[PDB]
Amino acid sequence: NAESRYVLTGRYDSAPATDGSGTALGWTVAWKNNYRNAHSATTWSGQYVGGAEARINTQWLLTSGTTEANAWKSTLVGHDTFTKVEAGITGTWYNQLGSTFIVTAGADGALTGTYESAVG
Amino acid sequence: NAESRYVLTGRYDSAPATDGSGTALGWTVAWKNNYRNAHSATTWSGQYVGGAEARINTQWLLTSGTTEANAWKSTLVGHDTFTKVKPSAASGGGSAEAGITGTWYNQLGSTFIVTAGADGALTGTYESAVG
Amino acid sequence: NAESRYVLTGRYDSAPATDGSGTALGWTVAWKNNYRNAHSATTWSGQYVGGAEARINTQWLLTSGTTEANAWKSTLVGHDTFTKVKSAEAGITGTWYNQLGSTFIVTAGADGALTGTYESAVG
Amino acid sequence: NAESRYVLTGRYDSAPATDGSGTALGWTVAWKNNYRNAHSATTWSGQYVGGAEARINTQWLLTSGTTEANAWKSTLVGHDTFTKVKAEAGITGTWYNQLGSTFIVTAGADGALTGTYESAVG
Ligand SMILES: O=C(O)CCCC[C@@H]1SC[C@@H]2NC(=O)N[C@@H]21
Ligand SMILES: O=C(O)CCCC[C@@H]1SC[C@@H]2NC(=O)N[C@@H]21
Ligand SMILES: O=C(O)CCCC[C@@H]1SC[C@@H]2NC(=O)N[C@@H]21
Ligand SMILES: O=C(O)CCCC[C@@H]1SC[C@@H]2NC(=O)N[C@@H]21
Repeated sequence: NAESRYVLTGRYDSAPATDGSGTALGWTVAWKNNYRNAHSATTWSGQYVGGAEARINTQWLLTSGTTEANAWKSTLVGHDTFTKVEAGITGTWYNQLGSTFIVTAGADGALTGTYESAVG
Repeated sequence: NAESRYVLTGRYDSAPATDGSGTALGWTVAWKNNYRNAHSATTWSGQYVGGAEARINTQWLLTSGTTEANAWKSTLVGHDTFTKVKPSAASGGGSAEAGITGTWYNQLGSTFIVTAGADGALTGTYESAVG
Repeated sequence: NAESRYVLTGRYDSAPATDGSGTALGWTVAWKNNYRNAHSATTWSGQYVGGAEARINTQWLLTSGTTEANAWKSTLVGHDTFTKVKSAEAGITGTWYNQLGSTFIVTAGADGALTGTYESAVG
Repeated sequence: NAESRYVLTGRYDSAPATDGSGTALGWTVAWKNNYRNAHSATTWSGQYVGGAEARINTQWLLTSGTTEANAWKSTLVGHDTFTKVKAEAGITGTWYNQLGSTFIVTAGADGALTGTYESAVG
């Protein structure tokens, strides 16, 4: 449903190394849509690993808007692994929590799509 | 200094709480441009606070493309604080869109040029003083 | 072998909640022993989760000594999950392995201490 | 004030490089004492940088005990910078961070850190 989806934008290395390395990428979701606002934003940073068991392996930082007095506890950290179900990255991915990451990788390095979190 | 400029894109909370809280935001740079490619990407996550000396306080994650055997050491973590220079150091009387929008510098001397849009987008250019 | 063993010390919550929650803990290794010195230290922060397949799930920060010009790239971050080889005190006490093949030997004491030895498969 | 202090233990590089690099260290506090229990633990990882304005610069991870369903939101991250009141002798003493929290530490000759922590926030 519309209510559960949030806009994402990011960037990826559109000319990765050819030495066996992964493809670096990152993206952001701000947790506001027309339905809800959690006053927070998550960024995922990680890499795409191609081949027989393709994955996007990430670490993330989730910052909430806080008063100055609460800033010390503004940021959560964690790690999400995505499995699928430029060409490599583009498609629909799910993580270990059941969240859905729908993304288009542009030839130029853009990532654009939607994120639906299974948790809140 | 074209060789040292990179595209950025991100998101922010375009309707922040009115309980005195900051405004959550984040953005990404992939470290490839038409001249150079570090095979890496940084994301910054943090919050904007307006006022007399506008500030964006962030933590960041810098992931390099690695082999699977080196993946354990793929990700650096750190923290940058940005202060505003253009159009001024102050948020200047406008909301989070206007307060965020402009040119900023961090403690390393890197330059963050950003335009914040009414429906949550951040679009700009980043230049790093280190790397 | 000896060359790859390092002293570890840490703390845990010796009176965790009895509401389905895990048990908070953390520990430190400085990567100096009598055979080598990497001029760095890792801390692991996480929780012990009990049951038929007990787990210690952690995130870590590995800081190297750097010059001030390189301090921006001093700290790696990552995550290790430990499973046990062969109360929270008894739960944590023993020998553990992570997804890298590293070995974690620890005694958790009634007063909240963690004392042991770490061997890294990649460090 | 016993009621506001928590036991810490950690390790540090007791033979750092002599090339101007800082001294790596880390420590842990479990947030349980005889008076209070937050069911959480913080680890600080960082480096001591000596000189006339010595500092211990850290990043930290604060993990709370959670149910499995809440584990995704178990761990806070941040950064504290410590200044010393008035590298073994370097580290040993009393330090305060930007929040006014107090870090009291003895550095042992072979790499141990032992002391107390008091947080000005909670
Ligand atoms: O609670 C909030 O402030 C907004 C929702 C955050 C959901 C987080 S983002 C990191 C993690 N991975 C997911 O798929 N969901 C959670
Ligand atoms: O070395 C790389 O892989 C690319 C350059 C990274 C520069 C980093 S991003 C985090 C920190 N903040 C800056 O302004 N620059 C450094
Ligand atoms: O390279 C170094 O500076 C020291 C060795 C570090 C090994 C790290 S600690 C985090 C991760 N978990 C392990 O078991 N090994 C690596
Ligand atoms: O809230 C808790 O779970 C226990 C107190 C945590 C206080 C934290 S530790 C990191 C940061 N630095 C401080 O000096 N205090 C806060």
